[PDB]
Amino acid sequence: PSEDFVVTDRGGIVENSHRVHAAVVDAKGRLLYALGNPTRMTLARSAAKPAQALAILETEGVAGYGFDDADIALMCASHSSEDRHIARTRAMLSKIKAEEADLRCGGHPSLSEMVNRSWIKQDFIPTAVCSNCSGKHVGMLAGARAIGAGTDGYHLPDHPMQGRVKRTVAELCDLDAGDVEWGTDGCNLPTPAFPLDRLGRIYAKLASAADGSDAGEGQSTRCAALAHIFRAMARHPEMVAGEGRYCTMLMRAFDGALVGKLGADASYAIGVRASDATRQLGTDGALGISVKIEDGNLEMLYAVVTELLERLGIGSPDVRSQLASFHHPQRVNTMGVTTGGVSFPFKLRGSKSNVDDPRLA
Amino acid sequence: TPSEDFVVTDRGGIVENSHRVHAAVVDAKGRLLYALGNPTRMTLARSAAKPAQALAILETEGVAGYGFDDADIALMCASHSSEDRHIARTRAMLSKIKAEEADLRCGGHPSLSEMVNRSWIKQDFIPTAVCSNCSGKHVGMLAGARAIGAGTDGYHLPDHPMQGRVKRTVAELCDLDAGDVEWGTDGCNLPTPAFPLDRLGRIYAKLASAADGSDAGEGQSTRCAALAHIFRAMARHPEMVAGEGRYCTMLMRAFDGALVGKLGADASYAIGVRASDATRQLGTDGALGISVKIEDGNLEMLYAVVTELLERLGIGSPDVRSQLASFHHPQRVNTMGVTTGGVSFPFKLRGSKSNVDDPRLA
Ligand SMILES: [Zn+2]
Ligand SMILES: [Zn+2]
Repeated sequence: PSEDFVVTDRGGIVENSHRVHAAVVDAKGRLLYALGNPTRMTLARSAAKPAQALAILETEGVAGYGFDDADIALMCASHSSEDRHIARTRAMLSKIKAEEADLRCGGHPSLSEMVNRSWIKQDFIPTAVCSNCSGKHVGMLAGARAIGAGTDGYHLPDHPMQGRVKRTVAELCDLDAGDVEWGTDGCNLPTPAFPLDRLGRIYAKLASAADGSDAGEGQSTRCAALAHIFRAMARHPEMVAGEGRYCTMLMRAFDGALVGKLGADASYAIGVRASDATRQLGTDGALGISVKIEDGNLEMLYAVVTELLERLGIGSPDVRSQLASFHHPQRVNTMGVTTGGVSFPFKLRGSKSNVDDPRLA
Repeated sequence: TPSEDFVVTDRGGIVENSHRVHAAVVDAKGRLLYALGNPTRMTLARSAAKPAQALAILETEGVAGYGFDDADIALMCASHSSEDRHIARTRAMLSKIKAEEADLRCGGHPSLSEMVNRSWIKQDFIPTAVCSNCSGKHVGMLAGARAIGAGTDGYHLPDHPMQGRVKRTVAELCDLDAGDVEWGTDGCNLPTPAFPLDRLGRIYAKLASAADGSDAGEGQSTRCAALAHIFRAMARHPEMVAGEGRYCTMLMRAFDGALVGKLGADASYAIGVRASDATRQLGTDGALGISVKIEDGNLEMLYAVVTELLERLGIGSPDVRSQLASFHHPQRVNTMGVTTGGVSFPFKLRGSKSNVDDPRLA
């Protein structure tokens, strides 16, 4: 594996450096481009959420609860805990006739500084319904009810809802159960680790499913549901994150061409629908991108992800300029003097078919 | 060829994040005794340079005249939390030199303390210059500029005579030629130096050595007396150097005068340790300096590694170091109070030749 870094400087003097791992894969998970170790065993954290939403959506009779595309986007969310997110979470609890008291996720400081500031003013202590993963938890309760397993312990790994989740994640990764490791997340659910490239493969399968559905092609019920999750995230991107959040601004910029999702401690996944851009990357289908910053730095993650989209020619300069504040983190001191910047000396490595493209592959 | 030395975090035994560690442990002459990573890494010292800047201030002819006390000198050496007491002391220091807040050329920022920020956020308080974590250093630089007769205007600019004194003093404490120290601009809008990481340790060894010389009642150069004075001000006013719940403050209170420690932004740290049974056991007959950089800049990981280093080096009793356990072993507890993982130190100290294969390295 290569020595691929994002580097910060102060007056040209190196401040911090951050090791970058990245996989770019086709609809079958074949590796097209890489940084660092693209097979790094990686906790996907919230970037696993679409796989968890598929498990929920494949549960007999969850159709019955009348979840809309905005609700599915919230199941797929690390939301900012804005009032709209809390209100959708409550409306989802009503649709399954459950109560806040059924939630086994806990409250935390908002992922949005402006939300935190609102909460600090109101001396508000966040509760379970405020969890960035609240949507997932309501989705898991819904699954738990529909299975007839009861909602008690729906979060526990031996609950049948979690056995559906583990099985679904392994299958989307094309891995044996033994190849997927499990810990416990901040929101108190089981959370998977698998090779970084397989997160890319999950998202390439979402984008691939969207293309199959749109092409009015016949589709397995699994593929139909993946198309539905893609559409839900792309068309309700504020539900997936919130105002000023990377994921939201990324998916609004791309206006349905891709979905993207943060994982805590600096993983990211994108599924890109077949396009002129993906064709020039030497695949005729959809594409998956997965990234991990080794040290967990989110600011560096969003810079690297945006740089990779630019390097890969995904969207136009004009679409990607909506993310300029993320691409090029500001280094402006307390007196408004620019003191340095962020550089990307990493160099994409290519599959054999991409080797020696001077477009730095 | 520098070692692959990491602090590693896990979730259920599964690697989450890893952070590359650089560290130097040096004697009073700056000779390297132990290392992690690249002990000579060119490193922006940021706020860890503050004792050297304070020396430039205290060696300025006539600064004595203003009657700065030890708590004031600690504030010069501070990255404070912008507690009311730090803002009050900054105003008292401006009073001693008859300057106004408007003369400061640092800007306000969100407090280094979450509790202070929450207080400010609640009162929609916009922090101003006097609130800067570097406010004490800036008042000291203004004081130096005034006493030079250069005048306070442009005191912060690299070509101002006060910054000339700073740049010379930093290179001198490092035992480096001027061209071996690089300069950028800090968050507080002052020049800020970069030099090999071991020279940060060397500065802190010299602070502690000076303190030893002073307390031994040995004859000392005016510079060594000034270094001793800085050591004493930091060790005896540790709340002024940082604040409530801050690593630097808790570390220096725990050690009760045996060492000083100081953060630099983007996760550098420096400690100067007075000659002790511990330093003797480490194979040196004088004071010791420790300098650390976390390559990716993570402060939580810096405090964990620094504390782990003091433990591996036997500096302090386990009881003294236990005051820092919350920093040493960062908690990994989820929103429902379940422990989900922790932090490991699989890095391994490398020794000078006289320290090779001491099994206490691990
Ligand atoms: Zn979660
Ligand atoms: Zn400063």
